[PDB]
Amino acid sequence: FRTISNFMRVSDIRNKIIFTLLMLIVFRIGTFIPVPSVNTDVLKLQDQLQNFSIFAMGVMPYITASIIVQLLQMDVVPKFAEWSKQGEMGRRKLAQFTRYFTIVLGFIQALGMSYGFNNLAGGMLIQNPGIGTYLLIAVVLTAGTAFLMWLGEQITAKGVGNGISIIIFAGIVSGIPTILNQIYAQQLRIVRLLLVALAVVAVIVGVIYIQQAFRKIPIQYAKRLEGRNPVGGHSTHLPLKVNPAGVIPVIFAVSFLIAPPTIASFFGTNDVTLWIRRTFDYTHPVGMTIYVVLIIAFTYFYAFVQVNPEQMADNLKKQGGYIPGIRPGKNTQEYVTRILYRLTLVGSLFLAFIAVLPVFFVNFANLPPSAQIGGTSLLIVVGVALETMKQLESQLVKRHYRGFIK
Amino acid sequence: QRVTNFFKEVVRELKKVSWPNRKELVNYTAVVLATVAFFTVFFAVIDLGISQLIRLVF
Amino acid sequence: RTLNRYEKIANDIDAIRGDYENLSDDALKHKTIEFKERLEKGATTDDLLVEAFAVVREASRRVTGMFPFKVQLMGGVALHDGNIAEMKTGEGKTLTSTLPVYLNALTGKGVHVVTVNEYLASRDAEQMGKIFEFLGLTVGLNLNSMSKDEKREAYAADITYSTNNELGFDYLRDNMVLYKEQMVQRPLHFAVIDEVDSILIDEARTPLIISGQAAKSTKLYVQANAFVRTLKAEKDYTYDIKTKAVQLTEEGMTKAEKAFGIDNLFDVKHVALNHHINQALKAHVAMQKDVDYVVEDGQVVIVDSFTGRLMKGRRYSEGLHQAIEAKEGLEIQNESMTLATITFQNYFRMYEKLAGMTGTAKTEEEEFRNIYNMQVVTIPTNRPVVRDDRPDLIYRTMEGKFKAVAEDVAQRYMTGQPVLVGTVAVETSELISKLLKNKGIPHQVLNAKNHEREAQIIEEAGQKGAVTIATNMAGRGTDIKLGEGVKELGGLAVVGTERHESRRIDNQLRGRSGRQGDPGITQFYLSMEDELMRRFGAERTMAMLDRFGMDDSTPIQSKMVSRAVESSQKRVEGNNFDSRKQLLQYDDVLRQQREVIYKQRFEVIDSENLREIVENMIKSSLERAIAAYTPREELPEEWKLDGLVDLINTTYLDEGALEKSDIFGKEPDEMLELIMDRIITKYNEKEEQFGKEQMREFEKVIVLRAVDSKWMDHIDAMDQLRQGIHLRAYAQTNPLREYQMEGFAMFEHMIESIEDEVAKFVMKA
Amino acid sequence: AKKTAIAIAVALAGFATVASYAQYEDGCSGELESGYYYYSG
Ligand SMILES: Nc1ncnc2c1ncn2[C@@H]1O[C@H](COP(=O)(O)OP(=O)(O)O)[C@@H](O)[C@H]1O
Ligand code: BEF
Ligand SMILES: [Mg+2]
Repeated sequence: FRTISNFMRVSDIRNKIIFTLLMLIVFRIGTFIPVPSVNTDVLKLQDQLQNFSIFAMGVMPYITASIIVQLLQMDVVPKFAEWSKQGEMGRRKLAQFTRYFTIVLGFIQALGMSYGFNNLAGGMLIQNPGIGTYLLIAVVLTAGTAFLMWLGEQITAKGVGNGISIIIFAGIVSGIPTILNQIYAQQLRIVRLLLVALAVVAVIVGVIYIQQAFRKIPIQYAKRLEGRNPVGGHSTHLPLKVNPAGVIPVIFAVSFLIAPPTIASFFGTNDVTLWIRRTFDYTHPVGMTIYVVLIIAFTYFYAFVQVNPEQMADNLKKQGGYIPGIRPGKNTQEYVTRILYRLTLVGSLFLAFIAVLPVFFVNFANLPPSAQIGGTSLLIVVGVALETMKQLESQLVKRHYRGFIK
Repeated sequence: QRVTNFFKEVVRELKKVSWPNRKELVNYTAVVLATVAFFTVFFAVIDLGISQLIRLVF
Repeated sequence: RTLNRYEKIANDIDAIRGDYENLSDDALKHKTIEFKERLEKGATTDDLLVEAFAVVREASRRVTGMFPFKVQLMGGVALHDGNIAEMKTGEGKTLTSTLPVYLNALTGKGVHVVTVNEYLASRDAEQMGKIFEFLGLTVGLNLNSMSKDEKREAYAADITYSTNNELGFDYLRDNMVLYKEQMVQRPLHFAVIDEVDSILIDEARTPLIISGQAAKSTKLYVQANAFVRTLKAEKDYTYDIKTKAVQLTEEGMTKAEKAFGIDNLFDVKHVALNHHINQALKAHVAMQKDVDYVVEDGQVVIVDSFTGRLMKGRRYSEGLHQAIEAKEGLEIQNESMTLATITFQNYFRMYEKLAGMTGTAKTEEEEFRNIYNMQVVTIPTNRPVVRDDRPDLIYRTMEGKFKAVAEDVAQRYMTGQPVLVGTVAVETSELISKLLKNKGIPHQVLNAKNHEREAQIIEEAGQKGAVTIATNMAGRGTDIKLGEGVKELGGLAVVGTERHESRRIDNQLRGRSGRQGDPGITQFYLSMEDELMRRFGAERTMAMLDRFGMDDSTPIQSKMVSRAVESSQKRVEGNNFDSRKQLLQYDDVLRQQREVIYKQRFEVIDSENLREIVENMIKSSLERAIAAYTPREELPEEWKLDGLVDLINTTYLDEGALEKSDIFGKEPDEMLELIMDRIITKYNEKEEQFGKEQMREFEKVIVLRAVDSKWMDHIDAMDQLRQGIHLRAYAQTNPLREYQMEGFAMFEHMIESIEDEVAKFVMKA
Repeated sequence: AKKTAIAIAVALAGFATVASYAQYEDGCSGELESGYYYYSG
C-alpha cells in the first residue's frame, strides 16, 4: 500500500490514528463489562425462544433525540425556531436541550427494555427489591450512553472527526468476527462462498455508486463584475445528494413495524395478536410490502426535512444566489423541490432494496443462521470509512504545498 | 398521463448526476474492503486479548 | 504565579531607583551605549530588564516630570514577556509602552509601536520621542502622507510609531516591489500593539487590501442608478433591517425587465446589469450619506466603521463606490481590481514577538489564547476609581431621548462642568449640535471632518465650561486633562447616546470620563428604537413594548427592556464572534498560499543569477507537456508525436528546429533530456546574442510580472470560490474541507500556469 | 403542514417509547449527518 504508508509518516495524522484506535480500545474494554448488577447468565441461557452490557442501549437515544430536535426546529415550537434563527449562538442552547431530552428519553427507554426483557424471560432473571433495582439499571445504561458520548466527543475533538459515527461503526464491526467464527464452525464449501463474496462486493460497489453521487445545481452569484478570469463552468454549485435522508428511514420503518408486536405481546395471546404477528412478520411479503411502503413514505418525509426547499430558496434569495433562468423567491423553491421529487424516488428504491436485502440474502444463501449483511450497518460502514479516509487525505493535501522555484 | 411522463422525467434527470467513474469506484471499494478487513482483524485481536485477560484475572 | 513575579521585579526596580537618581545627563546618554555594548557581549534581554527599566524610569522624569508607577513597571515586564498586559482605562498605558520598547530596541533591530489612529500615533510619538531622544535612541514616525523615502527613513530608525493600516499597506507594497533596495519595511521584530481589542479583535475581520488600477466602465452605473431612483420603498425592494441586505420583489424584477427591455433578469447573459442593479440598490438604501461616508470637494470620502475617521484614500470594493458616486451625481472614477490581500491576524502573526495592552481584555482572553497564543495579565490601578457608572436611562423614542440629552447637558452646563456627548454616526452628531444650538449652550462639535479641531478641542475640552459632541474621535485612547477647579465639580461627564456593539466599546467612553482617580459621571441615554434594537431586538419585546404609553418624558423603568438591551448586545457580539471564527479558518488557506508565493517571489528578487531557476521552470513545463502528450496506460506506438513537436516548435524552439524523425519511439525522460539540450543551446545562443547582463534583467521582469499577474488572478478566483463554498454543506460534506482541497488544486494550476507562461515568454524572445 | 409536523413528532416519539424493547430478531444502529481597498501598488 501507498496511502496508509504515507499516513504513518506524518506525526499529526499518526497521532490522530493512535488516539482514535486507543479510544476504540477503551470502547471495547467498556463493552466487556458483564453483569452490571443484573442477571448473571440468563442473557445467555434464555436468549432464543443478544448484546447486553453497560453499552446495550448505545447512542440510539442520542440519534432519535436529535431527530426529534431536528423535527422541532421548525414552525412547531416557536422557541426552538427562534433558537435556530438566532445564529450560531442559540445552537448550543438547542444542543443542551438535545442532551437533556436524550438523558430523559434514555432513562425511559432503558426501563422499557428492562420490562421487555423480564416479560420475555418470565421474570426469571433476578429478584427485585423494588423499583430501585430498575432505577439502578437505568442509571447504569444512561451513564454508559453518556460515556459513549464522551468518547465520541474525544474522537471528534482530537481524533479523526465524527466520533459518534466511529463509535457506531466500531460497535457494528465488532460482531463480524463472531459471525466469521460461527460461519467457520458451520464450515459448496468454496464455490458457494465465492458466489456470496461476489454478491457482497457487487452490493458494496452499488452502495458506493449511489452514496457518492451528487446532482449539482449551478448557482451563479451576481457579483461577477466583469469577465475577471472566467474559467468556464465555474466551481460553485449546490450539490444535492441522491439519497438525502441517510439511514434514518430504515430506523423509522423498523420502529413502526416492531411496535405493534410489542403492544400485541403486552395484551397476551389473542386472535388479533396472532393475526398482527403474522401480518407484521417482516419475512413474509404481507409485512414486507408494509416495510417497503413505510421506507418510501418516510424517506420522502425525512428527505424534505433534511433538504428543506423553503429555507434553501430563502437562503439563496438572501445571499444573492440565483439559478440561471430561475427567480430567487419562489420559482427557486419550486425548481429545487421538483428536482428533489425526482432524486428521492431513486434514493427510496435504493434504500428499500438494501433494507429488504438481508432477508432475501439469508433465505437464498441458507448457510449463515443470523448474519445480516445488508440493511443499515452496510450504509454505516461505507459512510464512516469513506468520510474518515477523505478527512485524512485532506489533512495531507493541506500539507503538500510545493512552490515554483525547484 | 402522469405516470409515463413522470418516469420519463426521472430517467432524464438521472443523466445529470455526478456519478463516480471507474477508477474512483475501484479506489473507494478498495478503501471500504481494506477498512472493514483491518477492523475485523483489529477487533478480533482485541477480543482474543480481553478473553485471555478475563480468563487469567477473572 | 506571574503577578507576584511582576511585583518582585517591580520592587527590584524600585530598590535600584536610588542608584540612578544622582547621575548626570551625559551619563544616561552613555548608558544606552553601555547597554548596547553589553548586548554585544553575550547577555540576553531578560537579564537586563531591571537596569533598563530603572534607566527609563529615571529618564522619563528627567524629560517630562512625570514618574512611572510600580503598576506601570508591572505592565512593562508583562509586555516584555510577550503577552497582553490589560490595565484599566486611564492608568498610564503609554509610559508602560515607553518601558519595554527601549529594552527591545537595544538589539539593533527595529521596534514598531502600533495604535489605532494618527492622532494617538502623533501624540505618543512626540512625547515618547522626547523621552527616547533624550535617552539616546532614534524615533521614527509613519503616516499616510509620507513618501517612500520618508517611510524608509522612518523604519530605519530604532523605534517606529505607526497605525495598523499603514503597517499592513507597507507590507503589501513591499511584497509588490521590483528591487530589493526599493522596498520599505525592515524584517519584522517586535510590535507593541496598543488597543489590542480594537485591532486584533474588532478589526481582525477586515483585511488590508492594496488594489491596482483597472480599466474604466461607466455606462452601467448611471443607467442602473437612474433606474433605482424610481422604485417604491417596500413594494419594489425589501430593505431587511437586520442584515442590511436588499432584494427586488417580483414586481421590481418585472419593472427591471421592462425598463431594460430584457426578457429575463436572472440569467447568465445579464449578470453584469443584475450586479449593477444590486449595487445601485445597496448604495441607495443600504448605506446612508453621513452615516457611512462624507462628501468632500467632489469625491465620496468614506468614514471608517470602527474609529470614525475620514479614510481619504480607500475605495469600496465590488463596484459599490462607483454606485455611490453615480447616486450622488458625481463623476465615476475607474474601477479597480485586487492586487494583494492580508488580514490583521495574518499580518501580526508574522512578527517574531508580539506584545500588547488595552483597557478591556478579559472578555476576549479566550480568543487571545486560542489565536495569538497570548494570555491576558490583569494589572491593578494603585488608586481606586471614583467614577460612578450610573445605570442607563432607557427612554422610548428618539425625539424624547435627544430632548433628555439636551436637558442633561443644559443642567450640567449651568453648574460649570464639562460634558462629552458620545455618538456613533456623524449626522446624529450634527443633530445633537443643532439641538444644542437653539438652547443657549456654546457647544463644540467633534465630527468626522474636524481633525485640526480634534487637536484643539482635546486641548480645550477640560476647561470650566466646555461642551464636546464626539462621534468616535474621542471614543478610544483620547485623554482629556481637567482644568483648574474642575475636579472639585466632577470633571468630565460623559453622556453617551447609542449602545455600541460591545461592552469594550461601551467602557472606553467611561474611561474618557474617569482617569487617574479623578471623579467622573457616565450615563448612557439609549432609546428602544435605536439602530441596535431595531436590528437585533427580540420580537417578543418589540411586541410587548406597547404597554408603556406615549408620554416620552420619563425613562422606561421596567426590567424587561433592561434585560433586552444586554440580550441584544450579547447577540450582536456573538454574531461577530461567529463571523470571525468562520473567517479565520477560511483565510488560513490563503495564508499558506500567500506565504509560499511571497517567500519565493522575494528569493527571486534578491538573487543575482536566475539561470537555474528559469531552466527548472522550463524543465517542469516541458515534462508536463510531454507527460500530457505521451500517456502511460495507453500504447507507446500511438503518441501523436507530430502534435508534440508542433507544440514544442510553437512554444519553445523555432519552426524547423524539431521534427518527428529527430526522435521517435524513445523513452520520454531521454526525450525530455534531448529537448532540454536544445533549450540550453538556444538559451546560451540568446544569452550571447544580447549579453549576459540584460538577459537576467529581462527574465527577472518576466518572472516578476508572471508571479504578480497570476497571483492577482488567483486572489480573484479564490474569493469567487469562497463566496459559494458554503453551499456544499447540502450534501453533508465539510465546506472547509472541500475549500482546502479545491484551493490546493487551483493553487497547483496557478503554479503550472506561471511556469508555462514564463517558459513561453523566455523562449519566445 | 403544521398539523402534519406535530402529528409526526408525536407519533415517532410515542411509537419509539412503545418499541423501546427493540431488536427482537434483528439489529439496527442508525446515524445522523463591507470591504474596501486602498488604491495603487
Ligand atoms: N507615572 C506617572 N506619573 C504622573 N502622571 C502620569 C504617570 N503616568 C501617566 N501619567 C498621566 O496620566 C495620564 C494617563 O494618560 P494616558 O497614559 O494617555 O492614558 P492611557 O493609559 O489610556 O493611554 C496622562 O495624562 C499622563 O500624563
Ligand atoms: F487605555 Be487608555 F485610555 F488608552
Ligand atoms: Mg492611550
